[PDB]
Amino acid sequence: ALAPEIVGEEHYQVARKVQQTLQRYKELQDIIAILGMDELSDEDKLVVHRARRIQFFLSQNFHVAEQFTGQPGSYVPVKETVRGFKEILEGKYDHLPEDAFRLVGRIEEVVEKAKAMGV
Amino acid sequence: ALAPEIVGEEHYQVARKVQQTLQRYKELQDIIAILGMDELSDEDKLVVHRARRIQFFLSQNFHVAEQFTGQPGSYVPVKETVRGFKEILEGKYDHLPEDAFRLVGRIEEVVEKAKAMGV
Amino acid sequence: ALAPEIVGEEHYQVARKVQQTLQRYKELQDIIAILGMDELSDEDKLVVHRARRIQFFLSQNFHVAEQFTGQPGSYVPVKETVRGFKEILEGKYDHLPEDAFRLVGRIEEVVEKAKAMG
Amino acid sequence: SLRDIKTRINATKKTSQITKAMEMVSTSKLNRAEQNAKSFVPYMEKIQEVVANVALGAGGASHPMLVSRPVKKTGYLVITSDRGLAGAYNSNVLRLVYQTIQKRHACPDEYAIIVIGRVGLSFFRKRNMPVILDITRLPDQPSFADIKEIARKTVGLFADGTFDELYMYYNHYVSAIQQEVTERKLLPLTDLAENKQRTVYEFEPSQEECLDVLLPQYAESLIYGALLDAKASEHAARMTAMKNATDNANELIRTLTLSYNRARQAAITQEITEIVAGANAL
Amino acid sequence: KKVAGTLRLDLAAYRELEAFAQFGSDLDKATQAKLARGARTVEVLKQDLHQPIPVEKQVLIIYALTRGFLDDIPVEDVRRFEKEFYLFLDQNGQHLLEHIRTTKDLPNEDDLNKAIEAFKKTFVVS
Amino acid sequence: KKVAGTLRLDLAAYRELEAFAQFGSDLDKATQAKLARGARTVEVLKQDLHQPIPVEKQVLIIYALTRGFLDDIPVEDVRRFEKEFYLFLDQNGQHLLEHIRTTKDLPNEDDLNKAIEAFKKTFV
Repeated sequence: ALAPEIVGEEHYQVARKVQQTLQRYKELQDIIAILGMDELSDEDKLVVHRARRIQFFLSQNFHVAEQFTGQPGSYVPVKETVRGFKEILEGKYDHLPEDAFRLVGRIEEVVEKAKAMGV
Repeated sequence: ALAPEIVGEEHYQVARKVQQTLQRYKELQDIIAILGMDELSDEDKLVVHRARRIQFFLSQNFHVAEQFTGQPGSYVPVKETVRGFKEILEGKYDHLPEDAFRLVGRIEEVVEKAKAMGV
Repeated sequence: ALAPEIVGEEHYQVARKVQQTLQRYKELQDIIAILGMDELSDEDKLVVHRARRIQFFLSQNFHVAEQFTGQPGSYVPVKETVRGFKEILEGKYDHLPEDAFRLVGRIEEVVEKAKAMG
Repeated sequence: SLRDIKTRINATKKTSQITKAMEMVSTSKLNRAEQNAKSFVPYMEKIQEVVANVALGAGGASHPMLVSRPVKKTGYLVITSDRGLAGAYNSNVLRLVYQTIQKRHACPDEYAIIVIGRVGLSFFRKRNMPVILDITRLPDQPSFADIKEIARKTVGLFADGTFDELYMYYNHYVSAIQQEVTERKLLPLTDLAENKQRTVYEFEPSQEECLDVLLPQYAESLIYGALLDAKASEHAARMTAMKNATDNANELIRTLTLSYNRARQAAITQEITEIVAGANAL
Repeated sequence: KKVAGTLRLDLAAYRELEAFAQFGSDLDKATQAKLARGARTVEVLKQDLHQPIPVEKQVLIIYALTRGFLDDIPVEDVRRFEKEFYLFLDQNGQHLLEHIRTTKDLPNEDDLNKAIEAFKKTFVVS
Repeated sequence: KKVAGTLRLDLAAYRELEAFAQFGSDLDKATQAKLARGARTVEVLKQDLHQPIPVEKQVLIIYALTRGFLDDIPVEDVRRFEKEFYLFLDQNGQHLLEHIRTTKDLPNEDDLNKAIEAFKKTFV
C-alpha cells in the first residue's frame, strides 16, 4: 500500500525521505562503532542528529503496556503521524533533547516532555 | 618461468619489486579504511601513490574488447613492458593524473591520453 | 576452594590483596615501559616495591631442582605461607634487597639470606 | 560469511595496534610539553609582573595599548590543530568562536579572523569567513621565535588601529581528562597584574618610549602562553581518544571472534549431516 | 508495589550512563545526581550467602533508598548501615514491623520519616 | 648454541615493536636500537635458491650481527657485506675456520674481534 495513488504524494514523499536517512545511518554505524563522531564531517553530523530523533519518535505508549509500565496509552491518527515526521525532517525541532522523544504519541507531547526536563 | 636465468636478471628484479608494492598496498588499505589516508607517513603515501598507478596500468585494450569498449586495441612487446613498469617504479611519470592509466597499451599512449584531459 | 567458608577468613583476605596488588602493577608496567621510574607518583612507587617482592616470594627452591642446580630445597606448610605473606603485605620486611626473595622458603630464610650478602 | 568475518577480525586487529602506538607516543610528548611549559612559567611570572608594575604604578593611562577606546571594528585569534584524530578539541573551540561572533556582531565587516591550525583555516574556507593572517605547519613543539614574527604582524595591525578590540580563543589544560575552551582579552590592557611591591625605576627612558618596548613584550608573552596550553591540551586529547579507540577495537575483536567460532562449528555440522544423509539412503 | 516498581527500569539506565561516564570527560548535574543514587542501589542489592532477609525488612531498607535518606552515608558503609538498621528494627522499631505483616501495607509517612531520621542520629560513620 | 640464543630474543622484540612503531619517526633511543638491529636480522636470514651454506660460515655471520659489528653497515648492503665477508674469511682467516669444524667450538674472543674489526676497516 506504499504507492503515491494509495497514500497521497505528501505521505509517499515523507515515508521515502525517512527511509533514506535511516539507511545512511546504517552505514555510518560501522565507523562510529570504533572512533566515535570526531571522524564524521559536515553532512555526517547532521544526518546522525536527525536519525536519532526519527528512531526514538517511532516508539509509542500502548494501552496493553499499562500492565508493565504505569503510563497511559496513546492513539495517533494517520494525518498526525505524517505531520510530525515532516517537522523532524525539516529540522524545526532540532533544539529539543533525544530523551524527550521516547515513548510518546504526537509532536505536541514531545514539547511538554522536554519542558518537564527543561534541557 | 619467473626464474632469474629463464627470463633474465633485469626482468626478475622488476617483477618481484612490483609484487612488494602491491602486497604493501593490501595491508595499508585496512588502516586507510578506518583511520584515514592523511594520518600516515611519506613512505606510506608514496607506496599508495605508485600502487594505484601500477594496478591501473596492468589493464589493457584488447581487440575482442572492440565490441565491449569501442576503442580498437593494442599489442605490447615484452621489451616495452619492462621499460614502462621500471619508469612507474622510479617515479618519472608520477606527475600525470591516475585516470590516464586505465585501458591503455604502451606508456607512450598514456602521455597523450593525459594531454587530452589537459595536463 | 578460594571462598571464605572453605579456606577461612584470614586466608581469603591475604589472597585477595595479593591479586589486587599484582594486577595494578601490570597496569603501571606499560607506563614504566614508555617513560621513567621517577615519573610515578609516590603512592604508585609504594605498589611497585611490594609487587616486586611478592612476585619473587612466590618463587620456591624445589627438591627435584637439585639436578638442574646446586641448592637443597624446601617444603612450606600452608600456615607458614599465610603468616609470611601477611608480614610482607604489612611491610615489616621492606628493608631488604630485592633478590633476597629469590628461590626461598619460609620468610625467616629471607632474613638469614640477606645477612649472607651483608 | 566465514571468509568475510575473518577479514574484519584481521583488519580490526591490525588497526588496534596503530591506535595503541599513537596512545603511547602521545604520552611521551605530553610529559615533555608540561615540562617545557613549566620552564617558561617562571619566565612568564618575571616579565609579566615587572612590566605590569611599571605600567600601572606611578603613572597614568597614556598608551594606546593601555587606554580604552570605542570600537569601530574588532578581531578574533583562534588556535587549532594541524592534524586530526583528536576528539572534540577542534569542534568545541570553533563552536564557541562561531556562536560568539554571529550572536553579538551583525555585519561581516565588523569582525576579522586570525587563525593557527589547518583545521581552523579549513572551517573558515568552508562556510565563509575572511582571514587576515593564517599561519600553519608549526613544529610539534613550538619555539618562541616562530610567533615572534607572526605576533609582530598582529601587534602592528592592533597598534595602527585596524582592529580596536582583540580576543583569543584557545583550550586550557586543567586535568588528565578534562580540558576547558576559554577566551581571554589580549588588547587593550583594560586590567593588569599587581605585585604590590615595586622599587625605584629609572626615569631616563621616555615613559611612552619605555612602554613602546614593554607593551609588545607583554603581548608576545601572553600569546606564547596560549601556545603552551594549546599544544599541551592537544597532545592529551589525542591520548584519551586513542585509549578509547583501542578499547572499542579490542571489545569488537572479542564480539567478532565469537561469531566466527559459532559459524565454524555450524559449517562442520552441516557437511557431516549431508554426508550421512546420502550414506543412509545408499 | 508502592516502594520499588520503578527500580528495575531505572537501574538499567544507570548501567549505560556509568559505561558512558567512565569514557566521558565532563558530566552535568542531572547526570551526576543519577550516578550517585545508582552506586548505592548496587550496594543495597549485594547480599551474602545463606542469609535471607524477611520481606518487612526488605520494604523498609528500599524505602530509605528510594526516598533518599541513604544519600548521606558514604558507600563502603552501606552494607553495615543495612545490618544495623535490621538490628535496630528488632530492638527498637517493633510497631512498623507489626503493620506491614498483617495489612501487607505501609504505615503513615510521618511516623516512618520520624523513625528513619531517629536511626540516622544514632548511626556513626568511618 | 651460544650465538643462536640471542637472535630468538632479538627477532621477538622487533616483531612486537614493529607491529606498532615502524612508522613513528622518533621513539625512545632504545626502541630505535632494537628496531635497527631488527631489520638487519631479517636481511641476514634471507638466502638464495639452490645454494646451501656450510655451518662454520653461518656461525661467523651470526656472531657478527649479534655482537654489533653490523650496526655501521646500512640494511640494503647487509646482503653484500655478507658476501664480501665470506671472501675475506677464505683468503685471510683460515685459522679461525680450522678450529670450529674440528672442535665444534668457538675460538678466543680477542682473535675473532681482531679479524672482524680489521675487515670492518677494509669495507667501504
